[PDB]
Amino acid sequence: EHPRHGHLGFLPRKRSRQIRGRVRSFPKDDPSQKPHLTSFMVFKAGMTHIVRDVDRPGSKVNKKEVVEPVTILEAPPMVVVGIVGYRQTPVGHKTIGTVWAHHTSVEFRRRFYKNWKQSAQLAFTKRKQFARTTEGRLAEARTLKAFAKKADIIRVVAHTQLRKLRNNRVGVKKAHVSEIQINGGTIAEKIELAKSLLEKEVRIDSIFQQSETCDVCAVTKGHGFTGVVKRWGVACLPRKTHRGLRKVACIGAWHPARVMYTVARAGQHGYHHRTHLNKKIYQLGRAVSMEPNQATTTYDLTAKSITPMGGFVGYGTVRNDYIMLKGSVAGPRRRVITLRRPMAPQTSRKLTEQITLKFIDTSSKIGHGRFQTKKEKSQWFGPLKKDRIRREERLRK
Amino acid sequence: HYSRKPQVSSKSAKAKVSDLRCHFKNTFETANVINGMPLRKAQQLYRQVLAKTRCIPFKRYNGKIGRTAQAKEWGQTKGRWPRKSVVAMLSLLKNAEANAIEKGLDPNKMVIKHVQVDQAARMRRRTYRAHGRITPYMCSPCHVQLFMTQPQ
Amino acid sequence: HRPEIIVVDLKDHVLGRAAAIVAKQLLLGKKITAVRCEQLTIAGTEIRNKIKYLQFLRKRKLSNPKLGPFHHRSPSDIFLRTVRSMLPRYTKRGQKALRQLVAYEGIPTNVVRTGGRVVIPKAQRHYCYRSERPYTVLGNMCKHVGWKYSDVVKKLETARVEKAARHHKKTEKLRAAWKSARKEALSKVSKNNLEVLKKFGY
RNA sequence: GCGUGAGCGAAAGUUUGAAAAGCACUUUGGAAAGAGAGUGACAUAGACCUGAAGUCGUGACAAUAAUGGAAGUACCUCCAUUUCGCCAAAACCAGCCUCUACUGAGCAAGAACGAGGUCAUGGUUUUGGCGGAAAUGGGGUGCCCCCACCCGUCUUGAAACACGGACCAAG
RNA sequence: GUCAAAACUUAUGGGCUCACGAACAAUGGAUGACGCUCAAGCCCAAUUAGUGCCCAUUAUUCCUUUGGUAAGGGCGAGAAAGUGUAGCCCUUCCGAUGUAGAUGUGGCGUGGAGGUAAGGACGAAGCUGAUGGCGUGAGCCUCAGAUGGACCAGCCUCUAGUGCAGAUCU
RNA sequence: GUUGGUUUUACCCUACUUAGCUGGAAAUUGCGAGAAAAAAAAAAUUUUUUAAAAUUUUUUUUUUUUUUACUUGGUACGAAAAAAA
RNA sequence: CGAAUCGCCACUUCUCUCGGCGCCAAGUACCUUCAUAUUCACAAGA
RNA sequence: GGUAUCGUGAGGGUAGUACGAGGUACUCCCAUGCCGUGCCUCUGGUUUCUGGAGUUUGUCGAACGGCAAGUGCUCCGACGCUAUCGCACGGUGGUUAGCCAGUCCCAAGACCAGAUGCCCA
Ligand SMILES: [Mg+2]
Ligand SMILES: [Mg+2]
Ligand SMILES: [Mg+2]
Ligand SMILES: [Mg+2]
Ligand SMILES: [Mg+2]
Ligand SMILES: [Mg+2]
Ligand SMILES: [Mg+2]
Ligand SMILES: [Mg+2]
Ligand SMILES: [Mg+2]
Ligand SMILES: [Mg+2]
Ligand SMILES: [Mg+2]
Ligand SMILES: [Mg+2]
Ligand SMILES: [Mg+2]
Ligand SMILES: [Mg+2]
Repeated sequence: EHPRHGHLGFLPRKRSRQIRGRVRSFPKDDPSQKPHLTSFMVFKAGMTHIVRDVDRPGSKVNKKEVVEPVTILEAPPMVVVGIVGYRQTPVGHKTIGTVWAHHTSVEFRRRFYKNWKQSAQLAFTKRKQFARTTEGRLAEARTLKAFAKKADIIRVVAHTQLRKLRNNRVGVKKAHVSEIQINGGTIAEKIELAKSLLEKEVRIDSIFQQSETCDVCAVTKGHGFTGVVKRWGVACLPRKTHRGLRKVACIGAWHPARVMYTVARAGQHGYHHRTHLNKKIYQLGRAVSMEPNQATTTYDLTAKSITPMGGFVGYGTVRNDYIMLKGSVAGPRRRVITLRRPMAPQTSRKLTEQITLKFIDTSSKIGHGRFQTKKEKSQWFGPLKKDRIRREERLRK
Repeated sequence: HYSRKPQVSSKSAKAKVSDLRCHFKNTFETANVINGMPLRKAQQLYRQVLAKTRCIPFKRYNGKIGRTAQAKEWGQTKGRWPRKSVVAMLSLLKNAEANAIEKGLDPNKMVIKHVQVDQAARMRRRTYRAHGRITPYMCSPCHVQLFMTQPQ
Repeated sequence: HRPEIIVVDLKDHVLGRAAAIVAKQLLLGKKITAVRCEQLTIAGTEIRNKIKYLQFLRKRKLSNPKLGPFHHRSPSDIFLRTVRSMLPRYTKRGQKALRQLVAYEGIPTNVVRTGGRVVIPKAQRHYCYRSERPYTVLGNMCKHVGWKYSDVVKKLETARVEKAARHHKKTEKLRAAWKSARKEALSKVSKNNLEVLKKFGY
């Protein structure tokens, strides 16, 4: 006898019914806090590693640089476009209603369509003309009265700005809409944060901050109808085995006289929703145009960019704000991953640690990439024939 | 003859192909799609299904037939693209627009009103199975018959 | 339009007696609407009854709990299950009667201010329990068994009560009028009637 | 036809029609064929009398483990009968049924008066309702409530995790 | 108490009981289920209360059938001296389950024959049938075929290669 | 005691495992009607404000088009004009 | 579209341990319509 | 009534575990093992990019360029996939370790009068 192969609380292992990785539960509201947003949609870019000086009493690495992998997650600001209130009921939370923003970016209204550009594009057209009228202004006014009254939960309906993402590979132009809960103070305080913020952008740096952790939720990378050996980790059978090796030899017994829900079976692996915890935020990163010397740490002064030399493979440059957080993040490159405020206690000696990066890595992913910089590669090879066949042309002109 | 007499002999064209040597089950599927359709949209469905642009919704004679996305049109997941059966159907619909034309009727107002692929007497052939056995192979040719009134 | 519903108030009724009487009336076609199922009582200490329920919850299909017996934790869902166990739940006669019952935790605003609330004297707690024996109020045990809304309902029950009580003295001037108006109605022209009212006690 | 062989050894009714009069000609099709037309009393008599079951296609229709039993009811009935009698209700008579004595307040105790019920009891009509339809009956389909373990089998014992059992026809 | 007919949870009965309680260790789960606790448990007694009810293929009674080698009467359409039929008629009484098996049957039905009687191209047999009708039943009969195309039912007697869901039957 | 000595079939049903589709609240019907809804409106239970004047006309407000603050290409408020209430 | 249903209400419609009214004149005065709808028959009316 | 979007969350699943060292004999630390959920920056493995090179025999008259050897063979080899062979992560509350709730996973046949967008011939 050995332990069971696989966690039964991650089950059924079925395809997620979404891809945007929506938060399942927001961290519990704390009135003592000032109001804030609790999550932020971001696009996985790729990974690198960083050097860091761990300064953790105990261990053999205190005061010693350690190479942590990091995931880079491009994070163009989300736009709030509507508030949502929930009222508690004996049967469970009910939306009171939502107040949509007076205006909606097309990328958002793209979301209500399968073919926006061959549509009449009438989405939020009556709201636009009605929220304008005093009749619809008083109606919007009444919804907020209902929030301030009957609500227990205020939530912004934010979305991603894919227009601003300018990624060439994330093909979506429908915005990634999602309610983002406002934990904070009294419901009027949450309404007020909610409505002042009701058509504004929301950068991650406001929601998060460095060294703080974030729970991540994104659908994990899809593997199709995976077999039982890859899906559950069961031992494959000895070579001599007949019908085939890669099987659970015994999927049941005489009784109960049927396969139980607990025996492992071939089927969908990957592309499951996951909430992974306590991912330290090694740096929030401002957009490359605004703060070009990303990845230029105090100890590595060369002006530099968070994106590797070949760009991120399959993704390309991170043109925007980026969250850089320790370790792996579930989901393939360029998937949209919601990442919430931590729901764990976060009073751990580790979790509270400030993270001063000593060296973001920027070598090519693609090959081994022994250069941190496109300038430095040229500084190795120096001029070569592509230039001499270039330099000569310039002289002739 | 025809299972159902046309409502108005002068206004309808009949067509038929006995002992059609296409599978009954595929032709059963292929002709039933057409049963209410206007002849031009039925000429069309076949020209399109002959291009793998649309599918014939297999319905009764599904079996462990494969899922397609072109079957959404028909309300179900299974669908299929007979070619031998789609061509015989066009070739029987040519037969009726010809029959419809001679009656002075206009083929492009004409509507399919009755399609009925009966299964025909079957042709024997032989397997040669494992340990010295000889099980049957049998084609299942269909009798397809139809008529198409034009509205008055 | 509303149908001839009768909204039984289930506070401080024995669970299974009220469930038995209600389950019978549903068969006789009554369209009952149980309320305050949170307030149903059960004989014994809560520990007796938590253990009875946790022995219930302990029962699931190993092959696939997903399709197993379902262990609803709402006092109302617990009362519906209790009341479907008392009626022909597989024949349509009983599957029908069970849908004619609407349990609620507390008394919901649609069901309040709709009409008087009935009671089942045969299922009264004082009628049944020996008064000094311990008893389990139902919504209290089931709070410990997983019902998450035990405090949501109490906040609601507090509100309908404080609200119903505010309206009870909003109308005190009104009820006081008819009391005064009706007492002086006897003094009115109803003379011979005043003697036909004395007989019969009016 | 089979087997080296000795030997084994079928199936098949040309029973279209009186006659071939066996579908000329037109029309589409590469054709097979189809649509008309024609023959014949009939071609759903077309190389074929009849034309079952089972199976399938189709149209229309009722619908929502199976089957099954009982009883109703909904709808339908190319069915039957009856009426121009059928459904009811009340009454009457009969039947039938139900609902003192002793003791020292009790019984181990006996009838009476009165009233009720009833035709799925018998005889006496009465009175109304219905009358191309009505009406009763049957049939069909569905539902409702209820009842209901697959049959044959050997066996002490079969629903058996015992055997035989896909369908139908002829035998 | 509900499921479940009946105490719409009867008693104007007694005790007892707090945790279980209600004739013949391992798939989760069984007083039958729920649930019951001044019981919806147990012992006892009861029947509206010091002034019962529910359910049988049982009983009784009524109707009908069948059997009796049971008891009698009788001999507008009928009244037959009769084992048995569409029973000669009426009356009363008792019986009715049933495997193996036995027996009865003016019992059913099939191919053929001796008879009789009749039918059929104005449509025989066969086949089809929300065609009804009759019979306890095997079945018969009628209707309708927008089925068929030429044979044939009745009745008494004779006959048999005579009745099929089951043989791993052909 | 020793040695040598064919390990057949799922393509059915269910279980299960993923994967789809579609119905459905008299769980497909009835029209058989039950909401964890509200019981002139909104803002600070009561008070004040939101078409008017004789169906049409006029006035006001809001939105769209043209000529600073938001991550920085594209949307907002600026203005002015037109249309709708 | 013919339907089955047959008390209502801001006097119950709070809580915690004879609700009012309605039932044939808006009222206790019977002014006052009712037939043949011909003695039951879904109330032919809500 | 369509279509679409955001959610609700009854119900069901459910998981973290162990060891050691430190520190002072609880707290508090710090590593690891197992388990689990991922991920692929790095490192390893994997090459049908038959990428680039080398190379053998046959062959294209030859060089070049190939080609055949069922990927000829050897070297290096990105993308990708993947390894406790790399790496990240593994949270609470309430009741009597259990247990329940939560977090976590599926979640309206739990038929959501939840919200919302658009059109409602
Ligand atoms: Mg082997
Ligand atoms: Mg790489
Ligand atoms: Mg297949
Ligand atoms: Mg397939
Ligand atoms: Mg051979
Ligand atoms: Mg023939
Ligand atoms: Mg034996
Ligand atoms: Mg009962
Ligand atoms: Mg007998
Ligand atoms: Mg013979
Ligand atoms: Mg039939
Ligand atoms: Mg014989
Ligand atoms: Mg419906
Ligand atoms: Mg009526």
